[PDB]
Amino acid sequence: NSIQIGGLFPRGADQEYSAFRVGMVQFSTSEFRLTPHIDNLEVANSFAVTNAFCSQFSRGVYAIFGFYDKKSVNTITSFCGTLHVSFITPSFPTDGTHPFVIQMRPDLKGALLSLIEYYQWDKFAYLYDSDRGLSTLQAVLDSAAEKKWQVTAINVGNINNDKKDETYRSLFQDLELKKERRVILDCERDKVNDIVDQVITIGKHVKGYHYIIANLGFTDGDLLKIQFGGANVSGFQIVDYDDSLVSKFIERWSTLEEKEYPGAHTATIKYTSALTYDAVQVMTEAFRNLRKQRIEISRRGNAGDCLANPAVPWGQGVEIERALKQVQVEGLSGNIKFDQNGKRINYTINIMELKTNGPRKIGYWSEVDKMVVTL
Amino acid sequence: FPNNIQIGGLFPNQQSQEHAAFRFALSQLTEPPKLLPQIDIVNISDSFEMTYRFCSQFSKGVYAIFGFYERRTVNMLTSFCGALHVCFITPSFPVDTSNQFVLQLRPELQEALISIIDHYKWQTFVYIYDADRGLSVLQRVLDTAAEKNWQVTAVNILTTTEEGYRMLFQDLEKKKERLVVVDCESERLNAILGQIVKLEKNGIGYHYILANLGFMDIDLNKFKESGANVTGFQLVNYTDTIPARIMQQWRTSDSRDKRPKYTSALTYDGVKVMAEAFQSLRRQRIDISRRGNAGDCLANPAVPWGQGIDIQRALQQVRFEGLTGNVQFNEKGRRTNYTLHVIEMKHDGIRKIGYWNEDDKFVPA
Ligand SMILES: *[C@@H]1O[C@H](CO)[C@@H](O[C@@H]2O[C@H](CO)[C@@H](O[C@@H]3O[C@H](CO)[C@@H](O)[C@H](O)[C@@H]3O)[C@H](O)[C@H]2NC(C)=O)[C@H](O)[C@H]1NC(C)=O
Ligand SMILES: *[C@@H]1O[C@H](CO)[C@@H](O[C@@H]2O[C@H](CO)[C@@H](O)[C@H](O)[C@H]2NC(C)=O)[C@H](O)[C@H]1NC(C)=O
Ligand SMILES: *[C@@H]1O[C@H](CO)[C@@H](O[C@@H]2O[C@H](CO)[C@@H](O)[C@H](O)[C@H]2NC(C)=O)[C@H](O)[C@H]1NC(C)=O
Ligand SMILES: *[C@@H]1O[C@H](CO)[C@@H](O)[C@H](O)[C@H]1NC(C)=O
Ligand SMILES: *[C@@H]1O[C@H](CO)[C@@H](O)[C@H](O)[C@H]1NC(C)=O
Ligand SMILES: *[C@@H]1O[C@H](CO)[C@@H](O)[C@H](O)[C@H]1NC(C)=O
Repeated sequence: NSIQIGGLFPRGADQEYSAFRVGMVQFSTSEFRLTPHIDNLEVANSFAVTNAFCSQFSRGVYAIFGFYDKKSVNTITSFCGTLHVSFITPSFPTDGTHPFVIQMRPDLKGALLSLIEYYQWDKFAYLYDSDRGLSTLQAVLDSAAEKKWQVTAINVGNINNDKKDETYRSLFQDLELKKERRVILDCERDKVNDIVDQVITIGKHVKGYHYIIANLGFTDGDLLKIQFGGANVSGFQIVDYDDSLVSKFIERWSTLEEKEYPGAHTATIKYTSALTYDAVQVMTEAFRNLRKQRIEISRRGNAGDCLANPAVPWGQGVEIERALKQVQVEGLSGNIKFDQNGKRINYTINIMELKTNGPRKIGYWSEVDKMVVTL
Repeated sequence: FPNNIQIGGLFPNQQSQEHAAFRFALSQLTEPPKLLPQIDIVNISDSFEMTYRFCSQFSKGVYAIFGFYERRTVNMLTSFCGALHVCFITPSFPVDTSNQFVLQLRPELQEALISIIDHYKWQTFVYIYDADRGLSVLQRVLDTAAEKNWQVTAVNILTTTEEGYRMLFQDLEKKKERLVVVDCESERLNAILGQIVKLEKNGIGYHYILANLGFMDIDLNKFKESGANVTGFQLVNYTDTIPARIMQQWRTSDSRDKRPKYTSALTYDGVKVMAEAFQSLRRQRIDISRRGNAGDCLANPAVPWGQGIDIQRALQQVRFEGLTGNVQFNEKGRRTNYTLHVIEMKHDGIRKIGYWNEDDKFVPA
């Protein structure tokens, strides 16, 4: 039983679509499947997002997988709320309780603020990118007010690539006057690399310094540069490579034709792709649960247009949203459970350090228990 | 050019000072062109409702748009304005990243606030910021805090409760000197003032700053007795000749049918901006014509309107001494070369300490 599906993918994201296709083949079955209609665009152009979302809505899509950026959150969430159309994302979780939006990415503030307390930090810088909102920045500042921390928050997201070299050096020159030996690099993979490649040049990767990479993908970057400098490097990873499902997936991943699955050959997998794969699993589980439960989901006719006065949402969307939120399965990221709001719960965020041998896990973190330490 | 130059309008409330000022200012329009208000009442926060209204105005063929936007829907709107090459006038909060088709009739206070804080020997202080687009001004401060080495304890009002204020002020008064900045909206400032009047507003070394472009509108009567310092900014001078005449005529007409808020003043000025641009376009004899195609905003691909570019340039070129100040526009599409009035309110005193200018840096007077 084919169920129509929609897919949005940011321009220049090759690995994620490949993981989407791999998840399709893995979870596809004779009795059930998915028919995805794909669109590629610049997710930071709300106009393009609106056009794609409306086109897919006209194409009678029951749910829409996709990504979004800080300049397209509100458009997407409003459209989903008005049209009662679901949305499944591995992108940053909303700073709210927006409905009809399932979020596959776990929050990070809890683990970050626990880790900063497992190290007894009082005076640290906080380099942040102007993306995925400033929710974690605000959390850090608030906990500073409570705990009398000394935070130097600096933005690096408005730096021109052409003149990148001059600014970073002056930034660290400023930080040196305060003896800022501790830093939190709250940025995506690319800018973390572009910064680590300028800590090295100025020799600030040495015994004295400590870096915390506030990202759910720690290995994703290039850490072979700083393994040996002598400086600490801490971070978080949801994809545990010492697991069974993960190892089997890697067996299927490395043995992949990069001519067909770009990014697939490498042994590493980025958390966005992992969450995309788990998202395919989520959709299949929810839709198959609907089929078993006999819930009636079918578009008898045509959804005229996204823009229609008055807006007339089709009333089976609540069923789809409830099914998507009411699914409990294991996957690459770990255990996937949702709330009535869509945010994930009952998840474990493994913590990692950098050692000359390589990254090694030292503990984990769960919302219920605490920061937990094993090694 | 045709006198049926239809203009749009996006407003949140049918009856308000801003809407009334926009309606009134059109009466003074004696130019050959006739601008239609074509108001649509739309909720600002909801991006979907707004996209519906904006595409409806596209269907009508509207040449230019005036209205408001909030944090949630700034990006959406901005994006449509840079794609269809359609201009959008606004008095709402200005933004750092924007197209050239969005004319923001609200000069940014971030630069002047830095200067005022610099002048006073401010070593450490508390910052209070509303999430309603205030974040752009936060970063600046946090960026200047590092360069110039003062401490800033930010607290958000949107996600702060009464207990939050209580704890913040209790921890604050443990310090000998108490300095506070309050960036807020027009209406949030009144509620926060009420919150501080209850307690912690005694005036014992308390120095508040109000990052609001209009400081006369706010009812600081409760602050004229407790003996507390407050500094603020003003953009509109009622005494000057042009403001005096405009206020006299407008208030006389309205009564024949109070002081406007800064938002209403900017709303009134925007009418003058649009009228000046269209008058200069008719004078310059520029070929403006609206095709009746009225293509759906969601047209793939959406061809830019050919004339819409020149309109922008015209709207950018205009310049005149309006009510608030001298109206001008930068290349990015933002107010340039303006003046602000620094104003301290003593127990019994409204003192114009000085004025801030783009070329100068808080030259006293
Ligand atoms: C303009 O935008 C939207 C829709 O027009 C409005 O935001 C919506 O406001 C309603 C009522 O406050 C919210 O419903 C309530 O939400 C709270 C959570 O905030 C929940 O606890 C309640 O049970 C109830 O569901 C709704 O969630 C909210 N939606 C969004 C997307 O924010 C806004 O108030 C409108 N403004 C005006 C002036 O009409
Ligand atoms: C880099 O990592 C090492 C190992 O974790 C840190 O060294 C420890 O720090 C404690 C903190 O007081 C000191 O007593 C010892 O030097 C080490 N003890 C233990 C149990 O590891 C080092 O401090 C880290 N660098 C920074 C800048 O935090
Ligand atoms: C910046 O604004 C000031 C307004 O105070 C402009 O000064 C006026 O400029 C016009 C145009 O040359 C003159 O006709 C007026 O006599 C000037 N008045 C005053 C009080 O200076 C100034 O020209 C503007 N700067 C630029 C570059 O446009
Ligand atoms: C929820 O978390 C537990 C650990 O707290 C783990 O066994 C698994 O992820 C989930 N188990 C449940 C929900 O029983
Ligand atoms: C408050 O105002 C007084 C003048 O009334 C002046 O000393 C200074 O501006 C402020 N002094 C404080 C807050 O101690
Ligand atoms: C307003 O302008 C008059 C002269 O035009 C001046 O005397 C007065 O100080 C101004 N008011 C403010 C608040 O700048």
